[PDB]
Amino acid sequence: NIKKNQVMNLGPNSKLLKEYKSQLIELNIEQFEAGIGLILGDAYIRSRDEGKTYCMQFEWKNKAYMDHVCLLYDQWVLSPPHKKERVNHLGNLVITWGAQTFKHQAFNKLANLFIVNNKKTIPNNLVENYLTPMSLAYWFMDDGGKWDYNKNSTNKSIVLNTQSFTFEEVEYLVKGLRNKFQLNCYVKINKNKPIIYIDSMSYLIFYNLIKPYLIPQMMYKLPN
DNA sequence: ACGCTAGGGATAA
DNA sequence: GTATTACCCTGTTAT
DNA sequence: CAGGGTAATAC
DNA sequence: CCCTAGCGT
Ligand SMILES: [Mn+2]
Ligand SMILES: [Mn+2]
Ligand SMILES: [Mn+2]
Ligand SMILES: [Mn+2]
Repeated sequence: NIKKNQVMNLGPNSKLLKEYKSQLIELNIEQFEAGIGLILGDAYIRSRDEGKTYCMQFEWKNKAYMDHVCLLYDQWVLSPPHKKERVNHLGNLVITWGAQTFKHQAFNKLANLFIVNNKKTIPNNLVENYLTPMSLAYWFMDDGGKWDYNKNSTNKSIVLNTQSFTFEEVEYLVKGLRNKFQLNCYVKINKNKPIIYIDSMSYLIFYNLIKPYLIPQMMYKLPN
């Protein structure tokens, strides 16, 4: 039998590796529900071969979140993360962390929910049928945020920065959240692209939904 | 003075 | 030589 | 967030 | 995602 131990160094196309993968069949219901959220948020899910198999690319600033995600995809990630030191068009140094799963036929069940055009997409009823509270957490940790950023703000209102999507797509996400969790929310706008504003009248309900799953280094994102 | 938005910047995707 | 593919790399901007 | 490129096995 | 200049109490 094969352990990640003995494959995590071998060349990409190596037979031992490819046999490693053939043991894994699907994604445990944690890795799956988290990925609905990670993909709504900050994760790249890509297919270099026409959808026969997808992988997941990661990039974040927060080495703790990065480390935590990797520990959740323990089986699917082979290497600890590659610190990326980049220089932007203003001579400024930016420090991110990067990583990736290997491709596997198991990541399609995720992919086919979003990727159509070869472009990330939201289908109707996605939230009803798959989004769960654990999903909602990683969505928040990735793209979520304050409405009111002035300190001394007693405001408890939350925004989910969905500017990647079409207004029609984001509208469907909203109907879902509204029906399925009973959150008082609704779409606003920012740079002419949609965001989901959750009214503070439900930061009770939204918080108790995502507090079970929220990692510590990501607590600086909430209100107070 | 001080709570609130919407406009907009420099990353953190 | 072709096929393959995880790790990196940069392009680029909506977050 | 999204694509490109290559070095490392396998044939 | 986050900050902040400006209107409105
Ligand atoms: Mn996003
Ligand atoms: Mn994020
Ligand atoms: Mn994001
Ligand atoms: Mn983006």
